[PDB]
Amino acid sequence: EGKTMRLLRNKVTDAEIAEVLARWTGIPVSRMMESEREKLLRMEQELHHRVIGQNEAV
Amino acid sequence: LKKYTIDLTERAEQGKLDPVIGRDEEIRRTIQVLQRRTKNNPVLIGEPGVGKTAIVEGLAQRIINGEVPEGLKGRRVLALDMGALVAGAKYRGEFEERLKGVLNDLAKQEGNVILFIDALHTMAGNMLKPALARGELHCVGATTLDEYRQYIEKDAALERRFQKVFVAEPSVEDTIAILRGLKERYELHHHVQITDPAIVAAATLSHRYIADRQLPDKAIDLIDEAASSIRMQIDSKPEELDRLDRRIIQLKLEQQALMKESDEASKKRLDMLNEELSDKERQYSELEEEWKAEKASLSGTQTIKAELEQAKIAIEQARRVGDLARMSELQYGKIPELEKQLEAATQLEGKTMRLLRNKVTDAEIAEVLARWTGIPVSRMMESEREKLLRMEQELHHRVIGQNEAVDAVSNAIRRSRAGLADPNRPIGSFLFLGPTGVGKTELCKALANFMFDSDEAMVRIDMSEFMEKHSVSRLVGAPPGYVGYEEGGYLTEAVRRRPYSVILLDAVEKAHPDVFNILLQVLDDGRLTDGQGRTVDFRNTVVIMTSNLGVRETERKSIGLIHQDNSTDAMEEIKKIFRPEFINRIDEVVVFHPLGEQHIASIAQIQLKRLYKRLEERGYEIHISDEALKLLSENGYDPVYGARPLKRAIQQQIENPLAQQILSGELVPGKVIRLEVNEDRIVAVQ
Repeated sequence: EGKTMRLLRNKVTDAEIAEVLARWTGIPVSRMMESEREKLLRMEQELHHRVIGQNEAV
Repeated sequence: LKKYTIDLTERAEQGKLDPVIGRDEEIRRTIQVLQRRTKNNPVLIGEPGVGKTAIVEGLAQRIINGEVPEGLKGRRVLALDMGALVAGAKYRGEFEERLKGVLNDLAKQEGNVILFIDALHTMAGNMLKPALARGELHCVGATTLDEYRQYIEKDAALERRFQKVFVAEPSVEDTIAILRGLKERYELHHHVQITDPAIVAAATLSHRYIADRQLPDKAIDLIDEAASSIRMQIDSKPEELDRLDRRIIQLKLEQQALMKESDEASKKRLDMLNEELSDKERQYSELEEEWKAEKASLSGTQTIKAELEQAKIAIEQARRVGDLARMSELQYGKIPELEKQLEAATQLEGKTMRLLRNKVTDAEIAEVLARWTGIPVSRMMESEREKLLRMEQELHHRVIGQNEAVDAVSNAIRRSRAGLADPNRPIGSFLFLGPTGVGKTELCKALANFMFDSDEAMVRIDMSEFMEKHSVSRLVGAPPGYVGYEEGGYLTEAVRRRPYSVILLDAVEKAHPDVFNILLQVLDDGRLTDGQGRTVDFRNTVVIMTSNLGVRETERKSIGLIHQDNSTDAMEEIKKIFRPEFINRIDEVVVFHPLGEQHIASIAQIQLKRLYKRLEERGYEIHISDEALKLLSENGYDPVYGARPLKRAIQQQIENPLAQQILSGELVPGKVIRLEVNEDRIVAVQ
């Protein structure tokens, strides 16, 4: 199974456990795989869409 | 009378009774109450566990030992058995058939029978009244304090009849006497022995610590559970026996692995395995032979235990019924022979018993108790004076800094626990000056963890906390008899976990002089009459009182300069603002200071120890320089609060950029980080 099991992996990891818990509690699961810094570096402007200005507040 | 009532002449005559010890006051009060012409149904205020049924067993030892007075002799006392009265009831209503038949024959008996109701509070209620009120019978009762208070006072003829007797739980040496009087049944029933300091330490320490359970009840739990532990583990085979048993069963299975062979010349090596098998079988046979030798000592002492209890029961029944030749026959004759070879049997266990230990000492009590409670046994092996003189060492294990606080506060605690103040005071009469966040809560956790054994033990009071005059009514909750029996007092919660407390009475000077008088009643008398009026013992409470008067000059006078200067010129302000009575109350004046330069570096690296472990789990190791942590320090050193924007400037100045640099991909894990030295904004470099 180390050689010919290309598609399926029968052994388990901790990332599956964190994904089942993330589907449970309703926390966003996409903090790791989805690009977090691409929207987190523009949190200022995403707030500027409705709360514009206030540089020290953000 | 017969089929559903039982004469206590033959129950006390049969001797179903445990031995009793010196129960004078309650039994003589029972006599004089039972000689009243009416209300001669005495009710004993108490709970079982003081031995009220055993006090009745001892009044039956004063009937059957003849020690009752002229009033209560000749009376033929028959006990009701409701557990016998349930017999013969199939269709609905035959228990009260046989119960009112008991009212028939105890109605015709007309005073001959005193009744004893085992568990009086079984005895319904409208139908127990007319027979006693006409006078058709004669009884005695017993019940719980709270059950009694909800029992007599309301109804007219019920408080006419049922009667109060003070029966209580004894002091130290009397429970010691009860365990001495019961080590007959303990030793001669439990295959154990009992010495005197086990009884004294049991009744004494059980008297002192647990104010919950009963005496000698919890000592009966100790002798009963632990004595059966000694009997049970004596029944077990010793330790070298089953060490060798595991080794011989592994060696026999390996010999079976050696006998089944395919290649002969490689697998016929097992000769040395066979001679080692023979040697270990010889040693195991000799050790289990020693176990049977101790079982031979226990065989002879077992049958002489049986004939021993038969012999002292024989001499006591010889005292009772009175055969002439049998009394002197046993007195000079059979029983001192069994005393002498009883001593030879104690030497038989004194020379045969090597592996198994027949005698019970305090160490097996420390086994059963050390697996009862779970508090560390070293804390009982600690004394007070040793953890007073060696307090600086373990205070310098966890907490860094505060030298004159540990030494001078340690002088106040050595004086306080030594008794060098007024013993009508609380424990620590302190006065602390300094800012917040330098370790006051950490000092409460450290002292709480050392002498109080908890990382959970502190409640703190700033004077703006103050839950009000109504709030003492809030911790009593509803008055008793209203809604809220589900919770009642949260006193039960915050005092469920901590009966003591370490309290951080912040800003004592900024409070009102009424808090100089309420807190004067705190420092004096070792107890405070609170806002409700009752008072609770502060003598088991360290009254740590902190303050924030002189912040800036204390934040300066920390490095290089002596700190007695800051203490004494602080007392130049304390003498003006206080009365000299408060200066008389506290022993010394301690002022906390923000730490020195290398110790500020210790503060910042300890606040970064969370980053060392949070990151060493994820795979990052910082080796932060003193200069990057120094830019954390002097970019954190705002003279407003002290070290409180220092965490704000560490986590905000580096760690939010370090979360952007670690979480963006600039810092690759598995590599050692050194927080380097660039421009004043700090950027981590791989």
